Amino acid sequence: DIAALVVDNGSGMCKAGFAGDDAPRAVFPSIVGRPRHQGVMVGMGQKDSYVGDEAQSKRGILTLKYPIEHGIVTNWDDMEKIWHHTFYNELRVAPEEHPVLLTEAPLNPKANREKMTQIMFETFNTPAMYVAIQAVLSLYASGRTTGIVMDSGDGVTHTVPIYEGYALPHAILRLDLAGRDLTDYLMKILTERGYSFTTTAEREIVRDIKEKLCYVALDFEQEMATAASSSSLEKSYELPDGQVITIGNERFRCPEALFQPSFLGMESCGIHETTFNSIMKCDVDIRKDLYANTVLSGGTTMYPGIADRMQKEITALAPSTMKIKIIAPPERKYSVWIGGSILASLSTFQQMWISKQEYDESGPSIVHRKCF
Amino acid sequence: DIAALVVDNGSGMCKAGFAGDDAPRAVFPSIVGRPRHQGVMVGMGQKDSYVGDEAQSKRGILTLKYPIEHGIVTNWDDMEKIWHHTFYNELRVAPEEHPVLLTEAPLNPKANREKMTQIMFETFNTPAMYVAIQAVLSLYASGRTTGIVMDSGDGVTHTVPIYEGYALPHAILRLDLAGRDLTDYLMKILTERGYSFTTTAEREIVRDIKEKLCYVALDFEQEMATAASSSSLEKSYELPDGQVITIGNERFRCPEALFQPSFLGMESCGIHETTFNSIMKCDVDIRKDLYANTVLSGGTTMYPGIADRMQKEITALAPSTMKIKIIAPPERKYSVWIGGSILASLSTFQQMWISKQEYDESGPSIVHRKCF
Amino acid sequence: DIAALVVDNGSGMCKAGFAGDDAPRAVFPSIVGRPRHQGVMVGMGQKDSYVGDEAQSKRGILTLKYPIEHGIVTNWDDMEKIWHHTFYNELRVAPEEHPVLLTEAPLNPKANREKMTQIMFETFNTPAMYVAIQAVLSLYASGRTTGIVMDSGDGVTHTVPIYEGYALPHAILRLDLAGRDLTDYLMKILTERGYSFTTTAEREIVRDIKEKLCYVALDFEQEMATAASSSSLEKSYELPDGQVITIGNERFRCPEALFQPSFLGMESCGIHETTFNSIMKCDVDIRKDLYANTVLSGGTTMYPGIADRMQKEITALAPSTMKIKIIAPPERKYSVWIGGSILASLSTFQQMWISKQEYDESGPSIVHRKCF
Amino acid sequence: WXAXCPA
Amino acid sequence: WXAXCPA
Amino acid sequence: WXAXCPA
Amino acid sequence: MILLEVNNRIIEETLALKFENAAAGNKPEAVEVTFADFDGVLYHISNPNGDKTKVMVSISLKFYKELQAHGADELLKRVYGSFLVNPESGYNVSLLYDLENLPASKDSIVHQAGMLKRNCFASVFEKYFQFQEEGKEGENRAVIHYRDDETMYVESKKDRVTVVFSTVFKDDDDVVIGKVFMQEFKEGRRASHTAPQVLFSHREPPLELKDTDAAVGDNIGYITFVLFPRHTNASARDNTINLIHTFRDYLHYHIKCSKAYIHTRMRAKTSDFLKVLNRARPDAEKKEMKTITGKTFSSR
Ligand SMILES: Nc1ncnc2c1ncn2[C@@H]1O[C@H](COP(=O)(O)OP(=O)(O)O)[C@@H](O)[C@H]1O
Ligand SMILES: Nc1ncnc2c1ncn2[C@@H]1O[C@H](COP(=O)(O)OP(=O)(O)O)[C@@H](O)[C@H]1O
Ligand SMILES: Nc1ncnc2c1ncn2[C@@H]1O[C@H](COP(=O)(O)OP(=O)(O)O)[C@@H](O)[C@H]1O
Ligand SMILES: [Mg+2]
Ligand SMILES: [Mg+2]
Ligand SMILES: [Mg+2]
Repeated sequence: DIAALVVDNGSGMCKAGFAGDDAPRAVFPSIVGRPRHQGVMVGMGQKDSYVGDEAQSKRGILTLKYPIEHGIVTNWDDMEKIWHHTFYNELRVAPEEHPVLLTEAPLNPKANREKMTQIMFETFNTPAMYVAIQAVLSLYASGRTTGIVMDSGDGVTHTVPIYEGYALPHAILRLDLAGRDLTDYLMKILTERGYSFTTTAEREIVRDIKEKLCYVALDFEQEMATAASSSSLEKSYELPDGQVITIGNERFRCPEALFQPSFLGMESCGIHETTFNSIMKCDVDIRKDLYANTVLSGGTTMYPGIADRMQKEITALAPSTMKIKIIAPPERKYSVWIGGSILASLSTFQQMWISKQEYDESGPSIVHRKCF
Repeated sequence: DIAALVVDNGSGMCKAGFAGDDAPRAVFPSIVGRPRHQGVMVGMGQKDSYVGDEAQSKRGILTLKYPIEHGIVTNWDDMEKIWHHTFYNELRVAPEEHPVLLTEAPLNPKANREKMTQIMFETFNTPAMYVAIQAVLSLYASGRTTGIVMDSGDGVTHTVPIYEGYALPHAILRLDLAGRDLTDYLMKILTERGYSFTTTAEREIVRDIKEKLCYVALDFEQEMATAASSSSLEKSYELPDGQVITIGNERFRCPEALFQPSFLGMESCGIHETTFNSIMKCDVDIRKDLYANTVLSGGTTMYPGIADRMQKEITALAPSTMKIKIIAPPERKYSVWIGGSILASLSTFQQMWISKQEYDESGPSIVHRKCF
Repeated sequence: DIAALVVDNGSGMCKAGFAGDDAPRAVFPSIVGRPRHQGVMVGMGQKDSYVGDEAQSKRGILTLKYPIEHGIVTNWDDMEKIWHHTFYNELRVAPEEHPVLLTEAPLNPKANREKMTQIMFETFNTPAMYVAIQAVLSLYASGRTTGIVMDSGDGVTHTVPIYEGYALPHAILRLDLAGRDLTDYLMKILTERGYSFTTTAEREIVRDIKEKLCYVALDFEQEMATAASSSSLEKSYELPDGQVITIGNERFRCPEALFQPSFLGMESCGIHETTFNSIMKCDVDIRKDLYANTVLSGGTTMYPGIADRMQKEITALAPSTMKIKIIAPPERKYSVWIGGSILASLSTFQQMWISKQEYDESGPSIVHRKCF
Repeated sequence: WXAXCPA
Repeated sequence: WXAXCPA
Repeated sequence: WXAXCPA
Repeated sequence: MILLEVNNRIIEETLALKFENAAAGNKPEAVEVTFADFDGVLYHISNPNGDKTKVMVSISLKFYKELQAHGADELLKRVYGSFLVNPESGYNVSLLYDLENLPASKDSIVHQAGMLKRNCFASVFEKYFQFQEEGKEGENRAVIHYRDDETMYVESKKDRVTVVFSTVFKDDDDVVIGKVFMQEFKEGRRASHTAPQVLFSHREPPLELKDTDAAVGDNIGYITFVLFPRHTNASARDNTINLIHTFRDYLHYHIKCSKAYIHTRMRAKTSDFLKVLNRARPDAEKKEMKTITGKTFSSR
């Protein structure tokens, strides 16, 4: 009927809900788990593949695979499983009664969104759908019309400046650097202390450590000198078997990769230089407004002390006269979903859906012209 | 015998040679590479930086930077190394034994040529030097005394009308739109297929792809429809690791940006309108002589079928009673240098150098009084 | 010039010698024996700890303990005993007069090399030492400065790619899977035939059976179907007490675990896929040079027909135009040591020591500054 | 991805 | 450049 | 090791 | 250290030691410490007439006359309060700390006592900053003889403050390297979007020095800073004064570190040439293995 579904099915965590709400109804990690041991106990609830929280709980005897990586969908069967579990189990609502509004990172292979449309119209049989750039929605959520937004999800980072509603499509920048790579770097640097997490089941433990102890340093060299001459920066985390580990210097060497990709052997610049360059790509007269309306977004920007570091870096790069204001909302994990909800609930948006008849008339490729 | 050196020293490709020849002695990309890792093997080639073809060969472990950007030198510590490698490694000749003939795009910061003169005199101690405009040398190489040159250099495009040897410095036009911008545009539009090129070593591969497969369309919409309706326009290229990519529609979308800067988010007009406007800037009584002597140049005008597109566009723009004749020699890639090897070899030119004592008397600002 | 002791001392077997030779002077299993029964015959002389070959010969009444497990020193007293036996009994040289070049696998805990330096400086009073990475020495021994070393020791496997000397530290793949895991797996699968080796003295018998009879099958399923349909692969080995056992299918089932650790209940990929991943993590411009310079080492790569298996497996994962060369020299087992003697005999290496004086003022924290 | 990066 | 465009 | 694996 | 600092270390050390000895309640000991600074400045910390309870810090400068002009002591008075007393015979400025009337927080007065020379300079310099802030054109323009053969011509206008350094180095090597270090000084304005207009000249003196006695000649270089009201406001004039004050000394410092920099590259190239020579020594057939000390091996 109405209240189209909003499914921010980005990398790392799928967040689905109804339009007109202020919070996603069901958020869960988008992983597919398959058992890697033979079953011996018959009639004990043996299923072939777990998805979401079911896989997270029983991850001891499962191999976990993310169907998304860096923003592109690599295994479409697992993605179909994820969408099915989202619709029927985590929401208990048929897909052929509501439109759906997915999301996509900018500068993405067109085959991705084409297959998204084909799946949404031929497997789940939705009456309509739409695809939006996650940055534009995150800007919707903040209730602004001007500003640059630097989203950073599980596997993709991207900056999209928008002035007075006109997004500059030539200044949109992308950088494949996000949670996934930080969790790999942490798994690597933890071996320095002596902790070895190798299997995909322990990657979740390392991710829980990263999203509980890590923090962005306001001055990397000074924090490194401090953590090397004291023990006031060490924190102890307890593995789920009783073992307790203590991480010190590592806590801020993991997120620092965001500002120095040279750690990961990447040539690209940090996220601060990425945002500054994205701003400088735009016309002169607007470079002021963006300076005062930098809007962080994505889970990877939930590190304590990232707003201050970004502000310091930018105000050290930008001219001294201009003002720098980092609009880091209290919550920004669901900001993309909040913006998607606000967009779907708009009354002027009902003329922009991709209708079933339109897909049956023009095939999947219509998504290239109906959606921006 | 002793003869002046002619150093093109473009924005993307440095070409140097001796005056009085018909081909540049040394041609190499004007890049500087520095390693981004740490050697571990004792005594194996530990040196600060590679320059020229050596950097291209070892581009896997280096970060490449271009000293000249948009026809402007933006890193002098690297331009000095470029000229040093040209003198002592490529030409293998002492710098203080021959006059030098440098080239510069028109409408350029005076500080650029002032620093050029200061470097050529204080550092390398050349007994004489000269900084001529590139389009004038291109016209000299063409072998005529009237016409409009359209030097679509790799780093910069510019048109300079000349009549009876009288350059019109109020009709010169410059457009910062050339090979490097097309390379970046190809990198940006290749992601639609799914190929992701980010690092500089990959930008070199993208340039090698552009320089080989791209071509300009005689009629854009027709070619787009043809490429969409039939898979008979796709080409295959093998990256230097065994991978094979197939590019179709993209082939004629990269060079099409030259005629439609709106793709690159620029307010400017295509090179056809630039040439037409530079012609209409002249007084009427000579315009015909320009219409029949339009000359191309630069490595960015080597795309197949660019003469036809330019002639069609100009014929559509200009009146229907003027004979348009796009003079496009099959050797244009070196015309800017060829004319140099002519100009430095003339006998009526040996009194137009900038002698060392003239500089010692009047400071580096003498380049504005001597060089036009 | 100065004579510097080179002590590989990897897991499994300690191989020590002098720098400048072509083979280690003394190679003995790194085990420590302890009597597990009462002494009743007084007057014959007794010892409370046997080390090396003596502990091997008397293994019938000892509890063999390895001081190193998975490349990490886990019992430092037995490690000091091993080093003392190496210095004063095998080489019969005073350690307080010669430098020492020890080896460590990559991605080990820093406390390991720290305590190693502390032991070598405060117990034996060596005037200088150096802790090198094993694969780098293995590449030295092969006489080339480019390639990916695939070192599979007795307790750890790891690959290191190096290009022109600049090792890429962000693509070093480690994998805790080596000869000891294969020996335990052989002990497990030997029960199904009917033989039971369960004590640590018989693990040596199983290791001898492995390194004398086991080999790698080029096509696993074909060899399984063959040895399961005809008795033409069975081999008979005589235990040290006259019993003879016959092993068939097991012969190639033990080393096959290297190419699919799902047998050991591990999730990580095989060694071939590990090497291929390590290669694919490097930049695109060097992969072609790595494919043709794959180097094997360690005594676990001495299985008959493992070079052909690795070639056949990598060729299936690499593009059909890359040439795959598996450079496996017949002296692969000692390669890590041979590269060491090459290194410690160089002239500039005297400037890379850790002088005893430099340690006396800075403690064990100097190894992280002087040795990568 | 297909060329460059994995995805 | 110094003002306008990068170079 | 201390966490993960034995060593 | 890249940028030279403005606070003197000996003054701070001596005064902090005296204040720690006085605050603990120990009896005061004698003090007589004479030393120097950059630009030929001479410091003298002593006691007035053997009075071991008072410490007098005197300073002799090179801009002797410009500081005696009316209004050139506003900043000195404002910052030093009652510590400012009559100059000691032979010196130019003099502070006097009574070791029995020292206020609490002895760190601030010592931090302001180590910057005595910087404050004497900023006092004779903020005159023109004010002449420009108050919106008056044609205010007094002078020549501070901050050294003995070099000058700093200051001029204040309605909308700017022009500072022209007439500078010359003593040694020939320093002159030859300083020509380069001053030619390449206009290439610094590419490092910041807001840097004062810098002009370099050694062909002829600027048109500001044609009515004044600033040092001119054919061996002198002229460096003109044009400080605009965004570098001389009441919030960013401290940094501007520090930089204009230590500019010449900073250039001299880095000229003298350029040589210790070049020496490393020369050692590297010397070793690279030794490696080319080494191809002439025929490789031995057998070498005797020695020890770390160099004695015979004593074993196989
Ligand atoms: N508070 C946090 N601290 C550190 N990392 C976080 C935090 N919250 C989320 N992340 C990481 O950032 C990534 C992106 O988070 P999320 O908002 O779910 O975007 P996505 O849906 O694209 O994963 C996640 O993979 C997560 O591991
Ligand atoms: N045949 C070709 N087709 C298309 N582009 C080309 C061709 N040859 C060269 N180019 C591009 O044009 C540029 C060569 O221009 P060049 O004559 O070297 O001027 P510059 O000296 O300014 O680089 C390079 O950037 C190259 O990528
Ligand atoms: N020639 C061989 N054929 C088959 N297996 C071998 C051979 N040589 C050694 N091995 C096995 O490889 C294992 C580990 O190799 P090793 O060289 O001992 O590692 P490390 O170099 O760390 O000591 C040994 O336990 C041994 O049984
Ligand atoms: Mg997101
Ligand atoms: Mg050119
Ligand atoms: Mg080994």
